[PDB]
Amino acid sequence: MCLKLNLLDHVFANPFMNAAGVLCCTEEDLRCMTASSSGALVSKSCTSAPRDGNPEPRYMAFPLGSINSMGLPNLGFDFYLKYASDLHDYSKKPLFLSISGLSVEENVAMVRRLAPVAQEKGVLLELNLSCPNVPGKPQVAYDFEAMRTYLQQVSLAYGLPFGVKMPPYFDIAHFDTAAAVLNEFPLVKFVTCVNSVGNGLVIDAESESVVIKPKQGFGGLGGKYILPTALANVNAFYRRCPDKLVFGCGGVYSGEDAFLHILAGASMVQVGTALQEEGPGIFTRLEDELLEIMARKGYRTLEEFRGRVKTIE
Amino acid sequence: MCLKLNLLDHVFANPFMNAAGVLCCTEEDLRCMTASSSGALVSKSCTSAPRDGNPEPRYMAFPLGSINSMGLPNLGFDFYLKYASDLHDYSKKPLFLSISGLSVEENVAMVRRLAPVAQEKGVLLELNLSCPNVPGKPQVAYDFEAMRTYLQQVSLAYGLPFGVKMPPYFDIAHFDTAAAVLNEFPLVKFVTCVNSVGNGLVIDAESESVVIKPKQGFGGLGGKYILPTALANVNAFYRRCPDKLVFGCGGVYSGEDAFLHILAGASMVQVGTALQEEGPGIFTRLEDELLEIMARKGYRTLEEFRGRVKTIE
Ligand SMILES: Cc1cc2nc3c(=O)[nH]c(=O)nc-3n(C[C@H](O)[C@H](O)[C@H](O)COP(=O)(O)O)c2cc1C
Ligand SMILES: Cc1cc2nc3c(=O)[nH]c(=O)nc-3n(C[C@H](O)[C@H](O)[C@H](O)COP(=O)(O)O)c2cc1C
Repeated sequence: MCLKLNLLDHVFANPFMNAAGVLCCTEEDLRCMTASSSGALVSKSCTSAPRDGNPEPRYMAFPLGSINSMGLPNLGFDFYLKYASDLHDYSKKPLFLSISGLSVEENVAMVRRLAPVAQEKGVLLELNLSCPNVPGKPQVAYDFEAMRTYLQQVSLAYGLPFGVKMPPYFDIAHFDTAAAVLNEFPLVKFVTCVNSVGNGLVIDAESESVVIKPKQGFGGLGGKYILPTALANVNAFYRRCPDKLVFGCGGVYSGEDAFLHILAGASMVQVGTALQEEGPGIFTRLEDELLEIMARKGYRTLEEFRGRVKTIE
Repeated sequence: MCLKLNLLDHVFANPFMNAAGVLCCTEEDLRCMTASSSGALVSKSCTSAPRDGNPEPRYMAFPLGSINSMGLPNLGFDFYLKYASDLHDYSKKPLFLSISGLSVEENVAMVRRLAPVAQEKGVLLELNLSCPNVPGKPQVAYDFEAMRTYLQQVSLAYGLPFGVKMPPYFDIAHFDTAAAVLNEFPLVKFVTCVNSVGNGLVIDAESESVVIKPKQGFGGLGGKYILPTALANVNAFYRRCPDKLVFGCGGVYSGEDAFLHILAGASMVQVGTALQEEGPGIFTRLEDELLEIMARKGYRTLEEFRGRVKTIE
C-alpha cells in the first residue's frame, strides 16, 4: 500500500499540497513547505510588481471555516521566478508557480519570462482566473469570452503545459460551457477546482459589526462551509474533461475529506483554511488517516478508487 | 414588548414564516402552518398542472444542513388558488402564494387568474426565478435578459404589487446588474434572498455513493453551510434597492441568526431546513430567543436595528 503517484512527467510521494496563498509568500514560507511531509508545494499568486494588499483586518477564522479579502499581497514576479530558478531543491518535491495578473497583458508579460525557466527546471504553471477580492475586478472565469481570450493569449505566449485555477459554479449550463472552453486548449493539462466561494459576509452578533475591513466586509469563504460545493465542481469537470487531470481544493480537514475528493476525480488534493489554522504538521496526519481508510477498504493504490463515486440506479 | 410589525398594507404578529416548499404542499400542511406561532405562511411553488417531481430519494439532512432535488412536486395551481380564495382564515395571519412556471407563458397564465383573488382577498404573490432542480432548466435569474422578460410580462398581466425569490450571487458586478434590473419595475415591492445554493454534491464515505438519486446526485444546499452567503445577498440588495423591502432566507436556526438577518436588512425572516428538521414548534423558540437578545441590548422595536450593521472605518 502506498500514496505514490506520477503525473505531468513528475514523481510525487503523496497527493497532498498547500492551496495557493497559504504558507507560500516569503522565502521562509517556501522553505517551511519544502521541509514538510507534503508531496508538492505552490507559490503565492503573483503580479508584475510587489503589492501590499488590502487593509487589516483581512482574514478571520471560525469553527466552520474562514473569510478573507487579502488583495493579492505578494513579493512580485521577479522574486518567485528567482526562487524557482536558483533556490528551490527539486530533489525534495515538485514546485508549482501561481500567477494572477490584473489584465491579459500582465499575464502574457510574466509567461514570456517564465518559459525558459520552466523548460530548464520543470517548474509547473498554475494560472489564476478566479480571484474574488480585488476591488473593481470580477472573477475572470465568470465571463466566458474573457476566459477564452486569456487562454488563447497565454497558450500562444507560453507554449508549454500549464494548469488553470477555477472559481466555483452553481449552474449545470455554466459547468457545460466552461469545460467546453477548456477543452479547446491542448496545453491546459490540469484544472484546479475550486477557489474561494466569493463575496460572503460574516457579522459578529455582540459588536453588531462585520469582521473584515475591505469591501464593506465582503470576502471569499473557505473550509467546512464549502465542501459539497468543491466536490460538485471536482466531479463536474472530471466528467466533462476526460483527457485532462483535475486537482481538488476546498473543505479538506481529514483523510476522509481527501478520500471523498479522490472518489469525485481528484489527482492532487490541496489544503487551505485547515493548513492556515493547524500548521504544516497537518500533512503527516492527512497521510496517516488516508492510508487507514485505504487499508480498511482493501485499496492498495490511488488508481483503484479515483473517479469511482457511485450514482443511484 | 411584542414583535408585531406592518408591511405591504398587512399586519404581522412577528417577522417569522416558513421558506417556500417546507411544510406547505397539502391542505394539511397549510392548516398546520396556520395553527403555528409564525407571523405568516407561504405555499409550495406551483405549476399550471399537478407534478409528481423527481425520483426518490430526493432530500437528505446532515449536521451542517441539507441537500435536495425535489423537482417542483405540487398539487397544481388550481388547488393553491382555491386554498387562497375559499379556505384560508385571513384573521389568523397573512398568506403568500408562490408560483414557479417552466416558461414565461406559464407564469402569465397563472397571474391572470390570481389577480381577481389578490384584489378580493389580499393574498400576496412570490414569483420564483431561482429553482435549481428541474433537468434542462437553468436558474432564470442567472440569465439577465430572461429575467427582464419575465418581469415585464408578469407586471403587465398582473398589474398588482408582488415579490421575487432570488438565487444567490457571488460577484459584485452580478449584484450591480441584478439590482438594476429589479429597480426597473415599480410593482416589485419585496425581494427574497436567497433560494438554495445550487448544484452541490454530498457523498457518503462508507458506501462510496452520492446520497440523492436525481441529476447524478447534484442538488441545492441549505442550512448551516449557507448563512454567510445568505447574509451577503440580503445586505447587497438592501443597499442597492433602497425603495423596496428585502426578506431574508438561509441558515436560520436561532433567534441570534434572525438578529443577524435583520441587522443586514431583512424585514421578514424565512425558515427552511431548520423547520423541516425540528417541526413547527421552532417558531415559539425563535420568538423567545429574539426577544431576549433585544432586551439585553436595549432595543424596543425591530426598526431600531434593521439594516444597521456596522462596517470598519
Ligand atoms: C489567506 C488566503 C489567501 C489565498 N490566496 C490565494 C491566492 O494567492 N491564489 C489562489 O488561487 N487562491 C488563494 N486562496 C484560495 C485558496 O487557494 C483555496 O482555493 C480556498 O481557500 C478554498 O480551500 P479551503 O477550503 O481549503 O480553504 C487563498 C485563500 C486564503 C484563505
Ligand atoms: C424540501 C425543500 C423544498 C423547497 N421548495 C422550494 C420551493 O417550492 N420554492 C422555493 O422558492 N424554494 C424552495 N426551497 C428553498 C427554500 O425556500 C430556501 O430558499 C432554502 O432552503 C434556503 O433556506 P434554509 O437554509 O433555511 O434551508 C425548498 C427547499 C427545500 C429544503
